[PDB]
Parts: sequence; C-alpha cells; structure tokens
Amino acid sequence: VNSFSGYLKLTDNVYIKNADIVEEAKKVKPTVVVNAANVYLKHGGGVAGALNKATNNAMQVESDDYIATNGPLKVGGSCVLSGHNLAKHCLHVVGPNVNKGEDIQLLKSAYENFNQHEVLLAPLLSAGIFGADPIHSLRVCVDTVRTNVYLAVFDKNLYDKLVSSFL
Ligand SMILES: O[C@@]1(CNc2ncnc3[nH]ccc23)CO[C@H]2C[C@@H]1C2
Ligand SMILES: [Cl-]
Repeated sequence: VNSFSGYLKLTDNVYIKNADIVEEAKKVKPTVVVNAANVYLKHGGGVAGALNKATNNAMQVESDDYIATNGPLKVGGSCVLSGHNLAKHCLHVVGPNVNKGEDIQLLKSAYENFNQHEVLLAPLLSAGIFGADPIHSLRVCVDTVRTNVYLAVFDKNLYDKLVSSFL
C-alpha cells in the first residue's frame, strides 16, 4: 500500500492520473520522481522546467555540478540526483526528442531505467515538447516497465484520449 490517490489502474503495475506532476510530487513526496531530462540537464521548459522552478532552481544548481563532473547523459540514459523539496530522489531520464531528430527506438531504453526503482511518479517520456506520440509512449511504458509506475498527465484532454484508446 502506498499514498497515491485517484489513479486509474491500467495494468498490474501501471497507474495513470490527470495531474500536475509538480503538485502531485508536493503532495505525495514519493521516493522517486522522474524528470523528463535532456542530456545536458538544462531544465528550461516542459516537465523539467516546471520541476526545477518548484525547487527554486536548486535542481539546476545540482545538475550543473553533475554535468561539470560527469559530462552529458546519453539519450536513453539516466542519473539519480536529489528530489529536493519534491521527492527523496529525482531520476533524470532522457527520452529521445523527436524535435531534435533522435531515434524513437531509444524510448524503450529510456523506460528501462524505471526498472531500477520499485515505485516511481513519472511523466510519459518523450511526450509534450519532446515531440513523440503520447499514445505510443504509454504503450512502450506498459510493455517495458515492470516496477510500479504512477503516471501524471498534465493535459486533461490528453488524459482522456490515453485512457479511451488504451489496449
Ligand atoms: O503530460 C505532458 C508532459 N508534461 C507534463 N506532464 C505532467 N506534469 C507536468 N507539469 C508541467 C509539465 C508537465 C504530455 O503531453 C502534453 C501534456 C503534457 C504535455
Ligand atoms: Cl512537456
């Protein structure tokens, strides 16, 4: 039993809710919140820009030190950093950004990072400003993640389409 509330159960381990991941994180304080990161951990917009703003830019400061030490992530890769005031940990995961021409096949690799964590609050990878089809992202999520994932979908119209089209 965990403290996530109001989610529709898609599968044994995947749950979905129309919610602002920032507000969800501030309520639940999950062990792990997933960020829709880019390889540079430049949290300018989308989910990343919103999560960073909620940390008063502390996420960006920590991220810049991480990059200065380790260099960029790989597309499909991840790193674990602090969750600041939002969660214990933030798993920064880089899905392919279609608006950059990155291979959508890397989306499965991106979701595989979730399997290293028993429970996660997460957005759909590569959705929104990363330019992938969110229906496809949900399908890859369900077919790849085996741990318990609670998906927050900000757009209510998108949330309804994801549920009504789910196979
Ligand atoms: O859910 C999407 C990804 N962006 C987010 N998801 C959850 N909480 C969020 N908080 C801020 C941004 C944000 C996927 O497609 C459309 C609907 C949005 C963009
Ligand atoms: Cl977005």
